Amino acid sequence: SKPFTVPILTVEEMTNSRFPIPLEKLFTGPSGAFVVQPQNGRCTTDGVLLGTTQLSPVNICTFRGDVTHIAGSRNYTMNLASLNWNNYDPTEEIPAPLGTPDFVGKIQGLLTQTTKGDGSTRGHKATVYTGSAPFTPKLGSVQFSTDTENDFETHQNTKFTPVGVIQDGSTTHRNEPQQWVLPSYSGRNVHNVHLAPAVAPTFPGEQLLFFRSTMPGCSGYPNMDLDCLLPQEWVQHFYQEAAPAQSDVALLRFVNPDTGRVLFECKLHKSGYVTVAHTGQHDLVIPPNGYFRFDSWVNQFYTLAPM
Amino acid sequence: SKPFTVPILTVEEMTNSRFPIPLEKLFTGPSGAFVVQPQNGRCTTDGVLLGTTQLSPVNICTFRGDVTHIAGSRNYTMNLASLNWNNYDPTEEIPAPLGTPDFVGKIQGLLTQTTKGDGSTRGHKATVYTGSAPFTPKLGSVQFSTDTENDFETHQNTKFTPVGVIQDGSTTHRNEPQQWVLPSYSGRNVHNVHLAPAVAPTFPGEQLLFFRSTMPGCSGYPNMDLDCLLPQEWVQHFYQEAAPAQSDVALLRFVNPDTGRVLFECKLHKSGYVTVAHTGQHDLVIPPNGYFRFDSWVNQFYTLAPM
Ligand SMILES: CC(=O)N[C@H]1[C@@H](O[C@H]2[C@@H](O)[C@@H](CO)O[C@H](O)[C@@H]2O[C@@H]2O[C@@H](C)[C@@H](O)[C@@H](O)[C@@H]2O)O[C@H](CO)[C@H](O)[C@@H]1O
Ligand SMILES: CC(=O)N[C@H]1[C@@H](O[C@H]2[C@@H](O)[C@@H](CO)O[C@H](O)[C@@H]2O[C@@H]2O[C@@H](C)[C@@H](O)[C@@H](O)[C@@H]2O)O[C@H](CO)[C@H](O)[C@@H]1O
Repeated sequence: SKPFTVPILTVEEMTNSRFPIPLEKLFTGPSGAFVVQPQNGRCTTDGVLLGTTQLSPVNICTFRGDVTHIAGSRNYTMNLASLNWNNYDPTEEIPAPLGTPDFVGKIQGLLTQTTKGDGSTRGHKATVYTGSAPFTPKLGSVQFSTDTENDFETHQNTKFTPVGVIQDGSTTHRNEPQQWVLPSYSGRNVHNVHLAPAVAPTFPGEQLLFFRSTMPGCSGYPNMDLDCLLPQEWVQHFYQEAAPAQSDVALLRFVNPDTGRVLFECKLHKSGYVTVAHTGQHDLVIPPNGYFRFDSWVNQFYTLAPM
Repeated sequence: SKPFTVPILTVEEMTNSRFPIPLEKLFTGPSGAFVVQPQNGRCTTDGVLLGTTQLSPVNICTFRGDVTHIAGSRNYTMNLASLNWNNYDPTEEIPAPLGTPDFVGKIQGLLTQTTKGDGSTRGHKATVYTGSAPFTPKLGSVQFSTDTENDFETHQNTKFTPVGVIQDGSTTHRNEPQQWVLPSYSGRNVHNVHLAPAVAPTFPGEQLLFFRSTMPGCSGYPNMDLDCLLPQEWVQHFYQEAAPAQSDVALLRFVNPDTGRVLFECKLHKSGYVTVAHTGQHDLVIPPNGYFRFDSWVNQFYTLAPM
């Protein structure tokens, strides 16, 4: 079998696979109070994309299409198009368009538009509430709240570029976004389909290891923590390499090339997530040049040295 | 020598190295009316980053620091920090902080901020004019025009996330941005330093081959074309692989795995740019699964089959 590898990029050189921001740190914690089932940043070690995962680090939480104004408001409905501006196909066997947000929250950014005829352009602050009834990306429609009642034109290509998240400051602080709560991609009382599975540690004394970023906050008191299971660069790497998994777990060592010593070891499960031997919440302290290295194929219940 | 390779990702699976948006197409044209000296997306084939190039696809045209309000306006001065929020060091031998915009234009996005004490947040539309006298990123300072006169706090971490570009619609359409005009990183009448060199075809009948995207337009009639010399994924790949160049030019073939036939060939110069045998402006038509493949090391003046 073709030898398996992970990139040698450091954590801070890599990108969150769930929102277009750099990775900041590694974090581990118990995950019993939630279901860890993100749909972006999902890929097997042999390169099979899962859920709503696609390859672009900058086509995550974006939308494209044309918009229609909702009378008596600053709200616009976007009829979704594909990345190359073609009609959206709701019958593809995916949960929602690839790159669709995979958490319930209020994502703020800019809605921009070009008029084809003369190249005139416009841009307005906009928010999408992924927990709202009109959030139906699998059906081909989402709604944005904006700062205009009349500037956007119909039947002109329109893009949403995400920036960060908001919260209602008159309610309990940090109560949203909820990063581990999937939206209902087809709206209220319709089940999600074609999902990447939930993940959890399976061996005693282990926890998931998360690749963590802090989303920009744009209003209120949001929970800005965002954990992904794989860096976007790992998704791109496995997709290209397509090296076969020789067991259920790739043992990785995290090495400091400065001192030449292994800092810790972890399990990269072939379905695309990482666990470590630790109990409790912990922000890992790592050197800037630290990187992960594949060392060997082991079994699911291999006993790791404590992190 | 370690074998040289380029990624097998397709054009549409890759990212512009000069602005955080996907690649759309390949473009070639004559470049005599301009100096092609971009500072982002610059890397040798053996993995040496040049100019202001860094590794993150989502740390391009971003800024971070703290802000001070300019009385009697909606303008804020940002005192720049590093990616990990440390003091900026102007003595590093680079043209400007890595990821600094490398063109003269008006870049619009959102300026966001978190108050450390309570986690309160705020976000406002903001524009940076990279041709303006206060655009002095190499000195550690840039100015933003915003939509607020009082909401941003002092001595709190503040981020700018870029979205697109604007133009003054009362002046000649598409006269800005000017993608091939470098800002003056230390301001008026101070020479830029430590630049990646300008590039140009050197063999008769050749033109640069550009990796092209369309920036979102946020107001007016901007020129939204943006050409990079290398995809960001190629920068990341060469940085990791560090395969030695065995001649001045890596001959690449662009292959359609569908039909099994080579579509065209091109030269990847070891200093990190591509040329093709063509005269005239041309949007290349390529199949979605088309990709580049390294075939052999050749000399600078190797004669390519016409594109
Ligand atoms: C759209 C607008 O006019 N924004 C103002 C407004 O912003 C408020 C407002 O949107 C309320 C709505 O419930 O939500 C927040 O209170 C928001 O303020 C934002 O969040 C608070 C916690 C602070 O961090 C604040 O600085 C931030 O802007 O009023 C505020 C001033 O209170 C600003 O004037 C916005 O521009
Ligand atoms: C900030 C604001 O109030 N924006 C309005 C305004 O926007 C104008 C204005 O900013 C002028 C300043 O010289 O620049 C443009 O004209 C801009 O309009 C934008 O560009 C034109 C070419 C159109 O594409 C327009 O749709 C776009 O918004 O007025 C416009 C209406 O003319 C909107 O009301 C903005 O919200």
